[PDB]
Amino acid sequence: TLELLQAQAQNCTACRLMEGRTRVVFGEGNPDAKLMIVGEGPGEEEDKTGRPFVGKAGQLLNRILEAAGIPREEVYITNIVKCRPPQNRAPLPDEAKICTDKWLLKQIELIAPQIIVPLGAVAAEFFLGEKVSITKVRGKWYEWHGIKVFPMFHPAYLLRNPSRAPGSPKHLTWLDIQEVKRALDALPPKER
Ligand SMILES: O=c1cc[nH]c(=O)[nH]1
Ligand SMILES: O=c1cc[nH]c(=O)[nH]1
Ligand code: SF4
Repeated sequence: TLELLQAQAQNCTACRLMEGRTRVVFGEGNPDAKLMIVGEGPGEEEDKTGRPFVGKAGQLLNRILEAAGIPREEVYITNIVKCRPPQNRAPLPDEAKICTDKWLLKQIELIAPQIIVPLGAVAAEFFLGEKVSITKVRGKWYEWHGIKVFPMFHPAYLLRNPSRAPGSPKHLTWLDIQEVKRALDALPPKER
């Protein structure tokens, strides 16, 4: 079950990221979510609480979801890696592979989402099967194992580049989340 998997993950020592962590950040939300959001890795506040997207970038994500009319409790949120990399660096290829093989793939199998929104280039690369430019792939529909994939900018990028001008990261993200909401509402019932 997802709950057993979550419990087991708390004791994971599969990669070097276990060395500097405080708490494993497995993921949270609706276990039967139609929409799954996947970020890069935990930040400082996530590492302290064991919860994903609760720091500054997470608060922005909450604003984005609320504005789109998507209740956070109804979606499932996690990341490519479950442990905070040193000084918020991106996870290395071996860390991402080990963590996704051990946890993420099983989470996706159990939750069975119909739409996956990878936030940032690292998460986007995992689902698109190759290294990609987040600015070029964001806001477009792809597919991974029969699941719809819609890459979007990482909220941290929006905080680092907070311009309100037309075509800015924030503006494009608003357009993107509205598209996610539209697609979510048009989804057929899950195959059970
Ligand atoms: O949960 C989180 C928090 C910050 N950054 C991420 O990629 N994920
Ligand atoms: O980028 C965005 C989109 C929606 N709402 C926000 O606060 N920021
Ligand atoms: S990042 Fe993933 S694989 Fe590495 S120790 Fe944490 S839970 Fe295990």
